[PDB]
Amino acid sequence: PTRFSKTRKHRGHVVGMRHFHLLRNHYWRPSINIDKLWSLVPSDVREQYLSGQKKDTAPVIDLLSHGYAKLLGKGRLPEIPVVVRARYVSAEAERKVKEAGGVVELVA
Amino acid sequence: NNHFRKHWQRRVRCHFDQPGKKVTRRLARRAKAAALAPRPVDKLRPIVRCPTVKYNRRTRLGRGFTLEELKAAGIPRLLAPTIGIAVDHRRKNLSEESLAANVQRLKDYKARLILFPRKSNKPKKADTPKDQQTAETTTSLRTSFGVEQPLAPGFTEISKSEIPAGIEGGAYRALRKARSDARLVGVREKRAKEKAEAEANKK
RNA sequence: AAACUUUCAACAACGGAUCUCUUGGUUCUGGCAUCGAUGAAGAACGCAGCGAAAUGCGAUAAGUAAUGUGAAUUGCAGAAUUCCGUGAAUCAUCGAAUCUUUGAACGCACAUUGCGCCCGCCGGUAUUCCGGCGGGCAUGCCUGUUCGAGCGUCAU
RNA sequence: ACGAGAUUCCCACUGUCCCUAUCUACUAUCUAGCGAAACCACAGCCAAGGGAACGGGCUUGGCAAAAUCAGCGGGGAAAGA
RNA sequence: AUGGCCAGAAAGUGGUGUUGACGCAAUGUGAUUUCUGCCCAGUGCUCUGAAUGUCAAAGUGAAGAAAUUCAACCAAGCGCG
RNA sequence: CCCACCCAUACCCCGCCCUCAGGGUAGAAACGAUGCCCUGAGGAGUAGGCGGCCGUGGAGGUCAGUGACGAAGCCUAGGGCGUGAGCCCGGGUCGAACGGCCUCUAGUGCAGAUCUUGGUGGUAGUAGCAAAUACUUCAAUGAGAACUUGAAGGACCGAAGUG
RNA sequence: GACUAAUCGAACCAUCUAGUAGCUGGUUACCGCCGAAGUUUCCCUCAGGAUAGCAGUGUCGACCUUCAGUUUUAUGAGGUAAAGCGAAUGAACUUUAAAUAUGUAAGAAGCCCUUGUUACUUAACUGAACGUGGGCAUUCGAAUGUAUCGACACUAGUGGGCCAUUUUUGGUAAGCAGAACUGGCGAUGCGGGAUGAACCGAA
RNA sequence: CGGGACCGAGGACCGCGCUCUGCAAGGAUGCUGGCGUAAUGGUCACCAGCGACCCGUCUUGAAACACGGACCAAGGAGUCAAGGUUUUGCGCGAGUGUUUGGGUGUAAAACCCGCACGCGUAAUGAAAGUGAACGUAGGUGAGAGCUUCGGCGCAUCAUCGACCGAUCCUGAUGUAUUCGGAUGGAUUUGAGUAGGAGCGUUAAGCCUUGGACCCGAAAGAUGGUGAACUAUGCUUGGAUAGGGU
RNA sequence: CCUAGUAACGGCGAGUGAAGCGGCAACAGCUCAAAUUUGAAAGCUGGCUUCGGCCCGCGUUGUAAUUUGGAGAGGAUGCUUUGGGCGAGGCUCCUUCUGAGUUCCCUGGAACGGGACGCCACAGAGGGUGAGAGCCCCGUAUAGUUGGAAGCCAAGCCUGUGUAAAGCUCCUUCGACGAGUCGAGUAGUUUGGGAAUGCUGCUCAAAAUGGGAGGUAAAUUUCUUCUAAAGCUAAAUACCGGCCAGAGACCGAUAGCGCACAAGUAGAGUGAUCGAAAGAUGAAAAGCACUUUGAAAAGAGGGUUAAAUAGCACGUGAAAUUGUUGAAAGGGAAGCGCUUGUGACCAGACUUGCGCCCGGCGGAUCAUCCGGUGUUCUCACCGGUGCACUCCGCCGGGCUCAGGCCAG
Repeated sequence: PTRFSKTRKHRGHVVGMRHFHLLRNHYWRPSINIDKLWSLVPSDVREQYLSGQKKDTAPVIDLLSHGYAKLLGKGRLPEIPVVVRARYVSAEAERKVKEAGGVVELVA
Repeated sequence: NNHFRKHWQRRVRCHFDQPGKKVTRRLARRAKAAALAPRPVDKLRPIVRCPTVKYNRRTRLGRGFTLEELKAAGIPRLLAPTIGIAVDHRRKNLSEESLAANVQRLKDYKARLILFPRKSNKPKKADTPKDQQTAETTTSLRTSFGVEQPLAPGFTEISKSEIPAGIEGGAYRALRKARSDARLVGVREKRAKEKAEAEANKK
């Protein structure tokens, strides 16, 4: 607003390579760490798994349906087996998943 | 980064007519619906998968059904656009899954279709009889025949006994091996010719 | 002391500020597609009982016909209107008309109200002369008709 | 030869002076009528001092009496400066 | 004169030109009288006289699988005389 | 060398204003707590920085707002409030609208720009109104006659003319 | 370089066009709270730049540690005055020691002791560096003062000006010209020097 | 022990005290007179004593010079948009943003809807690519607050460590025997991780680009209009006593 | 909208800058050339018509049917499809018509103002009428309701049926597909495509699973996508021109368009062009009869008006500047600050309040008790009770206190 300006108060006193035809869809691959992996599970079902009422069932999580292509390995996982379907995975992420007792499957 | 070094004030576009244009579009849609009653306002569209690896996880509506899809569904290509089915001749079916899904879509539409006779005093064999001509109808094929499951289900429960063993050696090592083989496909085949030629020479 | 100059006040001047107004601008939004050789846009010259302009109109000239409304117009003059009506009006609508000289402007020209040609009709004694009136006479191109030209190709 | 080209001198001639004087007409003047413009911070007497070499206003003195008319060209104004 | 000097965006375009060396065009000097300090050869003016020395494009040859590279030949002018 | 005296916005004491700082204020008889009470210190200012308030045109809400028994505007050697910008009232004039409070909004505040438009002064009843030889008498007309007319006189253009 | 409609070393008209200027002129109410600045250091200078410094608003941090254009003490520079040479020796002699201002240091965040390593050094486990553990709170180890803290953020002007005292370096016939500190002024009223940028008193 | 001047802030009590029926002790009362209106007070005009340059603007250090100002009324100059950055307020929060669009409407308002998308949630490398826990998300010294009084220790700072990507060196088990790159090192690097802080919006300050606070230049360019003046030329007209040689 | 100020281009850097995907608005598809109808040019312009047709011609150097790459042609095969004519009803555009006070009083020149009593409202938008009007007038809201024309949509219903055309399924075979064009070099220009862009000119100049593209030059071997050099087509999109309409936190006559007015007018310029100033009496002209003085303009009386302090110089009527009247000052400037004084002119303040003691009046909304009601649940109000030594007003006296200005 004009009435709040200082001017009303001051009235009276004055490298590397080139890539031709770059397509970002080639390099689209969003990543998620393992400490946010359980957040993809719905909240009630996730709370049942974390409490331990499901001792004979293993959740299958599709990262491509949630919008992620790569599973990264920052954080730690609980001792619950999880099936992870991902296009890419890091070595530490797969190691931590196998320590938790699951398996990382590769999809396209 | 201000691109104001041209004569920008001569082609500034404002949008004060946005609600008026919405009103005009709604009036045009109502007029189109009244002219097209009792047919739906839009045509039936197939379900297709988006190109590129960024968007190949999602399906959407395409332009029109393929000729092979119409032939498998039993609808002739000259009848199809006259009963509200969009037809595309450029698109082909490279796999059986999309073809079967669109054939099932066409069969559901044909089962729910009511075909009035051209002459009311002389109904035909392919024409819907008058005692089944009355029902509750729809006027939005984009709503009644939308993409029900655009993305794959992101969560699935399986028993702990049926957990797969996975790829031997690890998924990371499998990806690295695949990349290495893709990079070394040519050199190994070249040394394959070299070994074959050496064996033929010194057999 | 007065006059004069200056200061203050009241009233009167000069001038057109202020306030209020607003048949006007400015901006936005919605709707529509319709100029012209069947002569446009523009220009000129005229037209009212009494007008110079604006407005409207074209020698049928502030206008004609037709439809509707239904008693005016108004500055003066003068007439109304069988008011129980083919009907006032500077009224409205508008499908029928009129539409001067020009202008893409079209017989040739135009710094001229200049000069022609073709075909009819009428009047003056008029087969010959004179006058008036009416209808026409641009260019490029298309389709067709008709009249032609050329050892260009042939038949005979 | 010719030249509204530049220069020096001689004779004649004279108000250029020496040395100024006088006359006429039209103004200027006064009246009747009519009637602008330039310019204008405010104003107009001087002397000495007012560090920046400038005073019109300040300081200290001289002084200093209404309202005016014709002239004048020292300042101050005034040169499409 | 299939020319010179000009002009035009171009033109089946225009002028000089209804012209032809006692002519046309461009310069310099500027009536008449006087008048060419003496001699060259550095700059310049012009000689198709021999050279390929410089040597563009097009064209020619070689290498390679080709892109490409390397060679000669190389107009005028310049260079030499 | 000595005594007395003069006075600066300097120093001392007191009052009042503002700013800053330090305290108090609820089993609320309790307060524009964004208030009030108590105590101390300080006060120049260009460039520059910051805060609060005043005013103008318009908008939402509100004041059960003002008004032909007189709105707005204007004039006033008439008064009141505020440090101030300003606000309010009296009197005269006048004729149709206008204001207070909280928010919103801006084409929002002038002494200058050899500004811009319009209006008006001093100069000032002043400079001038002096080229082209020149006017005069009687009568008439008329409210009024140097510059209208008729007559009577005097002159000028001077035939490359004032034809 | 004359004329081409009062316009000519390139006419007039409209438009691009509200062309550009670093140069000139102007830039609109009040009160309150703060409040400045002229080689510090780097860059090739003029037709040059940044930058230090000095300021205001906000905040936040335990606004915690206290620090200080000052004196004293210890020790430097100035040993220079001075006293004596019945002390030695002879400003250059010394037992002792000037005035003016001036450098460094004056604690628990400190002082040592001990143990090792050293890639430092030393003839050297020797000094010292780095760690380790311990002793020192019995006074926290001069004076005076202390609404004086610290760190960010954002914003602004000025950053090779004038005058004066002192010190120092050069000079001129005489004038003077550089630096270093400090004070005043540009930004400032009051009292007195009759008067006034640079004087005195006092803000 | 006298003589004089100026001042009277506060507004029940409380306190320190004393000379203690009370008081000069945390700020003036008591008595009396005149008048009760222009008498006090105020405004305007004028005289008197003292005091007092004409305003901007510009310049440098400052004056002087210079430039503008005859007078009055009305306009009249840091605005708007886009994109940044810091701070204030607000909503939600590992998310956030309805308004391109759709629905709806009492119709440019308001209300409702969601896919995609933007920014954030991961970085580093020229790229291929790879990708953030040894530990109660570490040790030491501080540190508000709390404490069962032994300590626990927010934010933040210093310091030593740990992890991820880039660079260089070695090259393990294995093997398309030449692929793969484990492990151990060493330098810097990155607003990297190490118990998310962002997204939208409001207000203010500053840039950055646009005419960009307002008024101006000699200019440059595009397209048009003029030989009624004047210059030259062409066609067709007109005009110029009397003497001397 | 997003991609995205990104890929990319750029002296000495100022700067420039797309596209694919994704979401949405809107959706719509087709026509030729290249074939022999060859058992019949089946096609068409024009002229004359008795409206049956008949002629003059165009055209075989190709007018109809058929085919257009999604295919198609030929076969096989067995099923389906079709032409006309009414049409209820609906929509669009002009047309007739629509609710309620001029009730009473006051001010006023005039109520449309104030007060009272009503009424209408799917209408309290706007305007006019002598001042702010829902009900005075035009309109405004809503359903409809009169009359008329031209179109479009359309539920249904009558009839002909297969000479002909058309669709579906399968297939040995066939399956024509655009040339100075594509492409290459070079030049200019352009682009983010200054290695990957497009356009044009000159030169060269194609091919038949061929050709183009696949954003780094080239060769070889593959692969993926379309099918150029012929053509048509609504919608979503733009809109400082035109026509009709509705609006605004815009401007309110130096503003807003140059123009609210006989404005692109008057006027200037040879011309191209340039280009203003200027709105408001009053509700109604009721715009001053008549008398008188003047040559006249006008003046003065006297009317008109609610007002002439509104006189076609016209609403309001500032300032600069001027005239008169009144007051004052003035020995080569005025103007301003502090403080008196004089003259002129003013605003306040004050006029008495409160509390007692007597006397005289007028009344019982004194205290207690009972009932009802409300509340803060113990405080109140209301109705009966007071019978005048108790409460409340009024008037005469007296006393105390507080009251204005200047002073001792």
